[PDB]
Amino acid sequence: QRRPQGLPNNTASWFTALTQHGKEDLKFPRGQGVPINTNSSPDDQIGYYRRATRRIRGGDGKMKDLSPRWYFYYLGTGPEAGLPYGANKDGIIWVATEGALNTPKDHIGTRNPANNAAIVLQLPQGTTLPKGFYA
Repeated sequence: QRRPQGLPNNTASWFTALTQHGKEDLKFPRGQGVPINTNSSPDDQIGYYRRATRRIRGGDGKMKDLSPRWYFYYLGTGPEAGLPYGANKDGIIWVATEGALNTPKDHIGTRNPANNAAIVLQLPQGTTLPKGFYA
């Protein structure tokens, strides 16, 4: 009758991931890399990508890494919500559109996948990507 339910996951990226197909980490030149979000202000255009690598058990019973995925989070949100903009950390890269305000984006926050689908991550036409990334 009463089907169990856990605490909600409220911490997902609003956007789909950028999959790393090659050997190069994600990186963006200064001023590039913030995904398109038409429901945001110029003040809002700042955050980080965080690498996540999924592992699966192969046929041999041994663990294999899949292609790394890089997920975008607005500044002050997500798994590294505490970090100030530009805090270097392995697996983190920082991006900001010129004019963004260096303040946490609590008014955007993160996504509950049970309630909202991810937005396809789109970048402005002309954005530079490293080899191994496509958008």
